[PDB]
Amino acid sequence: SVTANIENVKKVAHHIQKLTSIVPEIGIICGGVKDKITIPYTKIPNFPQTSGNLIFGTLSGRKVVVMQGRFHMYEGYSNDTVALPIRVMKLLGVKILMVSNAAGGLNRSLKLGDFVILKDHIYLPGLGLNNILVGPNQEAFGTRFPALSNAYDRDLRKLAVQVAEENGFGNLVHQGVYVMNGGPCYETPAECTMLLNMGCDVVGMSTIPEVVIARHCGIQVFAVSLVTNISVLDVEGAQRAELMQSWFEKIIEKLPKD
Amino acid sequence: SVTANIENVKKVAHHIQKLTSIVPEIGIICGSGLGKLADGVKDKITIPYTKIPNFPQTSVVGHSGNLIFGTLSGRKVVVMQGRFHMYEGYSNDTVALPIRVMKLLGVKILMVSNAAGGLNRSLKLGDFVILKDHIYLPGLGLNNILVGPNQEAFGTRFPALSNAYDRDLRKLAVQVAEENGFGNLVHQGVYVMNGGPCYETPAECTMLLNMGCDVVGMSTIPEVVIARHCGIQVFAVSLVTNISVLDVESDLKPNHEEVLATGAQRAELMQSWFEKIIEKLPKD
Amino acid sequence: SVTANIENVKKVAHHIQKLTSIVPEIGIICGSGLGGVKDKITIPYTKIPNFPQTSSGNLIFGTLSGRKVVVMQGRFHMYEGYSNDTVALPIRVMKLLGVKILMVSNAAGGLNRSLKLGDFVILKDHIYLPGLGLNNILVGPNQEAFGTRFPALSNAYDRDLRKLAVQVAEENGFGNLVHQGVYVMNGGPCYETPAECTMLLNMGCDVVGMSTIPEVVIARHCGIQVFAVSLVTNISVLDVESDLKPNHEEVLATGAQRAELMQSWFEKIIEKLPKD
Ligand SMILES: Nc1nc2c(ncn2[C@@H]2O[C@H](CO)[C@@H](O)[C@H]2O)c(=O)[nH]1
Ligand SMILES: Nc1nc2c(ncn2[C@@H]2O[C@H](CO)[C@@H](O)[C@H]2O)c(=O)[nH]1
Repeated sequence: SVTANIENVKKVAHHIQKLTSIVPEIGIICGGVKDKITIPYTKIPNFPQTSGNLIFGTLSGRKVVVMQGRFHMYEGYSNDTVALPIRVMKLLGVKILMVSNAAGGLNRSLKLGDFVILKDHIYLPGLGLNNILVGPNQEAFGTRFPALSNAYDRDLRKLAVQVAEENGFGNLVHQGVYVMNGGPCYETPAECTMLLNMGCDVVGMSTIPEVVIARHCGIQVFAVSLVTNISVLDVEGAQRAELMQSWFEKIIEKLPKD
Repeated sequence: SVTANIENVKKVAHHIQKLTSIVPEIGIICGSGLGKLADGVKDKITIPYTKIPNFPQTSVVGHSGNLIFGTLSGRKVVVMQGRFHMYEGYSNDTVALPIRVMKLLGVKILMVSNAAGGLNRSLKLGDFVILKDHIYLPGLGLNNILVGPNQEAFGTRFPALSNAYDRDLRKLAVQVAEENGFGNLVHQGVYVMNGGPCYETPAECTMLLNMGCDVVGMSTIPEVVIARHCGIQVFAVSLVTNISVLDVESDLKPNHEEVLATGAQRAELMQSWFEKIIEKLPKD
Repeated sequence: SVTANIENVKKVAHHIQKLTSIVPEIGIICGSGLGGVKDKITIPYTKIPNFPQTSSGNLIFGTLSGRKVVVMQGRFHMYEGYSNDTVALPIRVMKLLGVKILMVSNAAGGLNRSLKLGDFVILKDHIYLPGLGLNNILVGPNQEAFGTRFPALSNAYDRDLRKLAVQVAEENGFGNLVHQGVYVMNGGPCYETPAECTMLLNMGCDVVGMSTIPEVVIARHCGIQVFAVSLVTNISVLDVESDLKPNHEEVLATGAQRAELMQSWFEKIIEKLPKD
């Protein structure tokens, strides 16, 4: 709807900056914060509309902005719509984006409730000409052809694992390749088999577009899938929510800080 | 086009119900090989798409597709004569609307045929590949027919495609084929949709075959998705209208004429098969 | 964007034919490694009504290796947001202008592990990921004046042109740089992730790029013979642990470094094309 260029994103971010003094260093999109300011999307002009909230505050002694209310491609949201919040985070000061999502577990060693830290992704829609970055490149935010090298910051993944390991739930944590199915259908057994064989570990309908935008504008990304279902290969969340929440809090606690 | 939402679909459904007393229990999407089936419907009421306000318009070189009501083996059917292929540029709503209309009309089972290239090397020209599953390549991209606000009136936001190709219908179809002595023509496999309208390159065919795809076509899955989304049971058969070329060195090439020819040649048998499956469908 | 139908294409072709009497038999789409034509007129896209606009881009007519050529300087990439019609029109204009053979280069990532930087990979086939996923440039009403509703893509990359290309490279001392392979299109504009590259490699892809296939599909649709070469402007990184990453500036540098060789090759290829 509203082109996610520097002028429009600057407008939304400037507005939000009147609504709050909190300069978030960490962006959090969830698939508890202290001294919080809850800004409903409805309150934000030219900001995408789900009802969703942008929660600012402090988490493990860090300034965070939480996105409550997500914009999925399968809902029909445009590239710009989905990009805009992430680029706003950029202008607001977000240096690190932490994302959780629900995913089907393709990898046969995954179990319900497992955490699969994304170490890489296969952006099926992206490969198929539905990349969120298709269209004029917004040069203010990033380069025309972003590399997705170390897209899922290895250091953040290392830290997340350590945090999980140190807190006794290291057994739950895997790292894997997330493949995006544009959705909104769940994957057929044939699709899951194909996806597994493509070297995919978990499959979901979200996240990648945000990650691409985040990486495009230089926001480090941390992303974890919660395996909320085990993919069926042949045709013949609430639980782990507070664990994952605790995990995100603890990781943030140990995030480096300027 | 017009949104395949409940209001518009009701309008269309109601328009249709003014034009026929036939409450279809079975919807049939005339793909390759079914042209003759359409013609065999007893006591037809033929409703050109052009006579249905807000119904999607499609033509065969100028001639409007038709909705065909009547019976087939003693069962009330609506035959879609004229499908809306995504490669023609039809919208998700256009493709979805007729299936959702079928839902409101009383369709419980959707039978669809299509023409497909045989990726699976054991397939022969003229084989019937009952779809037991599919790989919705456009769907995996961001071109799933359900992309956009979900029409809650018709189904859930995230439909599972578990048993999309009803195993019981598949079993029945196989049994009917077996009983009638053409079981040997009958296979089951995975259909992968290539948005098209280009036939697959050999590299694409090799890739698709390695993905576990048995047949490849440009249709059907979106209809199936819409069908499943609204709880219509689906039976789908691919007619192997060509053997996919996996080798770039080959001089053989897919051409629609031969596809039509295989459809024409197998149409009688497929009609018979469908008619006989229909007669054995459970209940009434 | 104007529909790439016969009427609109004709109009464009005609306005162009006002600006030049060079009837091109060879269309060249410059990608990496291209960018010599003699007796040339440079027609900026800006001077051509309804012709797509890109940065201006030029339609260059003239003589190359004795043959009438039209060189498309300024390409239309799907990742830029260009429509099918926009990408198709110029190829269809070429067709009307008289083009028989389309020679196209591009920059691509080297997936095939035997590939080296600056290698040439003649496309012998492709995987049109956007095309499989309903983003085929031909989606929409078929333009019957140009081609059939369901084009086959067999011999899409003319085996004879490929043979000639390889022979020309061989005898001109650089056959060692020349491979043939499968090109996969990534809609882009992101470079592939390591997981994507690994998947693409495993799909049987040798090189990956964000271009070419749409034009090739349109060229084949209207019966233009196609020769296409990927310059391996970067070795795809399959390892997520690796520090190595693609870099457009390096991609550009590699292309330019090979441009002269690519030019020579294309020229010597055009040199050996059958003259009727
Ligand atoms: N993709 C693909 N579609 C086919 C093939 N054979 C028949 N078809 C179908 O039949 C028409 C083209 O012949 C299209 O509508 C396709 O859905 C094939 O080999 N590959
Ligand atoms: N998809 C893809 N395109 C590349 C690669 N290297 C060079 N290119 C091409 O060069 C430009 C970006 O470098 C795009 O237009 C691509 O088509 C690569 O590794 N992957």
